[PDB]
Amino acid sequence: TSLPNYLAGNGDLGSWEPTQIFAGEADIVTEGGAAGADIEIYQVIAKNAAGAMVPHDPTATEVPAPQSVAIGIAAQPAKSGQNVPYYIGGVFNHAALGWHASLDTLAKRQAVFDRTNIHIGNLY
Amino acid sequence: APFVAPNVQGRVIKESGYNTKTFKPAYVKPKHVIDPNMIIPRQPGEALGTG
Repeated sequence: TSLPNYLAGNGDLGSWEPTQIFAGEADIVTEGGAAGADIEIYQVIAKNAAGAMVPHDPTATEVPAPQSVAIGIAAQPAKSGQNVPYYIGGVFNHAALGWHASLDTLAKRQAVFDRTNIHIGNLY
Repeated sequence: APFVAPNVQGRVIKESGYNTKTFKPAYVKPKHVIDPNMIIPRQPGEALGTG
């Protein structure tokens, strides 16, 4: 905070590469609701049994628990108890989004949104 | 107004509806019958004897 630096050095300022979210032109529908767990931007998020948004979690249990069915794509980050705005409809780059583990390949990342207004696909 | 992250679409605000009232007036009918019995008797101002 106080001393300057006198030694010579390289100007390695930073780097930036766009996060292209959209891969299509379906209708971009958005909702908002309370969050049950810490949620990052463009994370894929389900709704827990209490109706609060939660990061999507396939294989959450002898019966699939409601965290296991994705419902939208968080549009801004939020901590537990806070309101999350999130997308429900649109065509989304599968690479921009945040995904669970083992939900690796695009063949799975589409199967998670096989019917809703959300479709997920490559960029060229 | 609602705070809305600039990403998302925005909230739909509602409105409220009006109301009305209606009144009929009442009706009033005083009347008097004027007998000779009421015209004849002396009225206070009149003198004594020859009213």
